[PDB]
Amino acid sequence: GLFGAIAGFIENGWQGLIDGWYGFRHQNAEGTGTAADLKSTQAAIDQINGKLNRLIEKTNDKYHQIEKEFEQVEGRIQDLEKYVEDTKIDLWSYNAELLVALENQHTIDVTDSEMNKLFERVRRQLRENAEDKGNGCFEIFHKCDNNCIESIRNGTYDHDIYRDEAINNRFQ
Amino acid sequence: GNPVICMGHHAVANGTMVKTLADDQVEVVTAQELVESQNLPELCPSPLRLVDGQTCDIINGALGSPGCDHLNGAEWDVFIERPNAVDTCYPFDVPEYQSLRSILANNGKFEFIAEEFQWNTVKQNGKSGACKRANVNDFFNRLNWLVKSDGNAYPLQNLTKINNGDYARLYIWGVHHPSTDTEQTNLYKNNPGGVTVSTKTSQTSVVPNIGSRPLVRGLSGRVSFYWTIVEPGDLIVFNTIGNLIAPRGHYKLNNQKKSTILNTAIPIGSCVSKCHTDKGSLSTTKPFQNISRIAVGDCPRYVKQGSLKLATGMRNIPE
Ligand SMILES: *[C@@H]1O[C@H](CO)[C@@H](O)[C@H](O)[C@H]1NC(C)=O
Ligand SMILES: *[C@@H]1O[C@H](CO)[C@@H](O)[C@H](O)[C@H]1NC(C)=O
Repeated sequence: GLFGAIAGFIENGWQGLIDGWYGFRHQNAEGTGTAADLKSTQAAIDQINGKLNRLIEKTNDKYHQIEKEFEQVEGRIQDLEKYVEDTKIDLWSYNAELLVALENQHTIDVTDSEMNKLFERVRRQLRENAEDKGNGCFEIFHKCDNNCIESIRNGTYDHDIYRDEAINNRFQ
Repeated sequence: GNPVICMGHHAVANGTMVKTLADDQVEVVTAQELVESQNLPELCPSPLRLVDGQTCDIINGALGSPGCDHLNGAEWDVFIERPNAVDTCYPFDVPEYQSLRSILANNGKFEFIAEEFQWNTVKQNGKSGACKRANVNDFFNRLNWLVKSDGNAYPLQNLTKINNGDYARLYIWGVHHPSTDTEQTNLYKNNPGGVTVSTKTSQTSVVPNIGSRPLVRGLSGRVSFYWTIVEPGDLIVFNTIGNLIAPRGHYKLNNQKKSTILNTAIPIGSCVSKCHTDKGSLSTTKPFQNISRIAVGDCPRYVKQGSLKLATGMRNIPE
């Protein structure tokens, strides 16, 4: 996709992540953990269901039309009836082909996008306390126990708490 | 400085392939088929009013052929016309056949209104051994075979019906074609015959045509059926010097005609669906269908493709 996160600098997805589309995987002194991120997951799901709803109902409520099957050829009038219908079918098939290609292109960019927005959000929370390792991971330059990790995940992490420790670990 | 936090996304073991503008096989975590390619093996009698012609096609139902009695009074959204319907009456044709069939189908009902036509001296209710109704010689119960008087007299017919109602009327009449000059005279005496039906704004003149024709259920003769529409304020004149298959009355026409006809052998079942194809009803929320261009009701749009998958998830990159 356009942002180069999914199938990009994030090498692969996590089969273990079963209660969300996006999430956090960490390692600290006391262990490891994987948790879903609700906000980014919901943002992607909302946009895709939005597409589904606009799609799964326009309306084509048709009754009396024209004859479309013929036993024997009749000439001029039958040629036109056949040609009208054949023309209609090709145009609608074309619409259907293009719609799905456009929708799918966009859906892939949307989800790549939401992955990148989450990465950028966490990046901004961390400020000067962490460095991008290049694969969707931050190296955190201070001790960060399970409550610290959770504070990052729920958006209450306060970088000023750890900044002196982090700066000292980064640059010396 | 050494703890690590990684941001990522889900994956599954095996996803679904979809198309984009650039790639025709991209694997995504979930996808949704947009082309309905399965139909029910029956037609749903609900929510649309379906009327089964059974052994009668809609033209024979309008004419009142034997066995077509169940169609009297019948009202429909969609008339289901069976491919194995069969003529059970006097061999006929309609010169503008599809146009009459279209009008009947679209009108959506068989509401017949009886009128008495005071035919001077000619005999009425002429019947035929080709139109048996329980072995009794009979005829189209919406038509009246007029022949000679027994005193060998078929004089000029001249009766008018005025439409002063609040609905347009459909009159279906016919012209009989004998196979030799003899029959012409043993039926209508005069030779040639002829019928001329007119309105204030229209008119139609028919010459009967006499000659050898193939045998259709034991006969060489034919009837040619015609129709006239009489608006409110208009009226209709029947003139005959022979060969008129006169009408018994007129069909009621709805001002707004919203119905149609579906020709298929598919049985009528118990399901609920507002979309019917000649292959059966569709029960679906998909926007497209590849089952048949012949489709009636509230339907997905017909397309050529057998499958079109919409991505409903991100790219699938497992491990
Ligand atoms: C009957 O025909 C005569 C001429 O043959 C015409 O003058 C008359 O108006 C017609 N009347 C009706 C009721 O058709
Ligand atoms: C409709 O598509 C299916 C595959 O989804 C295919 O098997 C079937 O033959 C198609 N029907 C027609 C009439 O092309």
